[PDB]
Amino acid sequence: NREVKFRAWDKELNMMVYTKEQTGHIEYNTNPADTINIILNQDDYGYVFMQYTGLKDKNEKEIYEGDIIKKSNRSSNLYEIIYQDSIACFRCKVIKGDIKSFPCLNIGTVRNCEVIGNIYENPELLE
Amino acid sequence: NREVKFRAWDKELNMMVYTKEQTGHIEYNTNPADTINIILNQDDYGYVFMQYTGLKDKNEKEIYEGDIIKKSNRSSNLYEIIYQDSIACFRCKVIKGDIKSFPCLNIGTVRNCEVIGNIYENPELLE
Repeated sequence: NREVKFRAWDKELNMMVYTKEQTGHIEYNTNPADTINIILNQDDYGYVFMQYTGLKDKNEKEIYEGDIIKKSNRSSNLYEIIYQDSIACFRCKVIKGDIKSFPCLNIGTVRNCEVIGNIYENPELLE
Repeated sequence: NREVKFRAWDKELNMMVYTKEQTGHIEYNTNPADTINIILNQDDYGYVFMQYTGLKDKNEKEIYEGDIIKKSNRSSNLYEIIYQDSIACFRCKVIKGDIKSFPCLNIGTVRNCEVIGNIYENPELLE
């Protein structure tokens, strides 16, 4: 009942795919679960997969892995959404600059954040 | 580079699928990302999808959503692995009985846990 879904950055065409941005035809002779796994783990197809976190920002925008958010604070910081296996969580990684926050990523702490770009479509936000 | 993968409980055949337990043929006229999303969200196919957490138990067994673990403690408790959207995390939900733990789900806290069953293949562990 939780939404499980992904967006993809196509490294060949420099394009983010959510639904039908791109066309295709997939064919596999395996079950649904094995199919998802095969696709997710085909690195040479040139798609980078990013998972929807299950949280929405200040504006109802769905927050994905690889998103860059700001705390609608008047503050100078930028954060990157990362999944960290070792804490089995999505969390914020500081991109800029004062490295002091950012608490747990949760429904409370994102109530005043905004998605501003992501690490693929917005290199101007990087480093 | 983090492993993203799923297992599925087939509600029609009462069987857990990881790789080739089940056969099939999938066909879609869309891109990889849209394909994964379609499959994940087809409830009427009768697969319940469960995500790999990114953590392994005391024995190197990979921990999934829906797993039932014990703390290799001599303790009486059982926990269920759940994903909670609102904290964008996998966490333990107490199944039995003394409701007092269980800290964050992380590489430290599972170093002494063991996967014992899951909420589908092990109804004897439930409630």
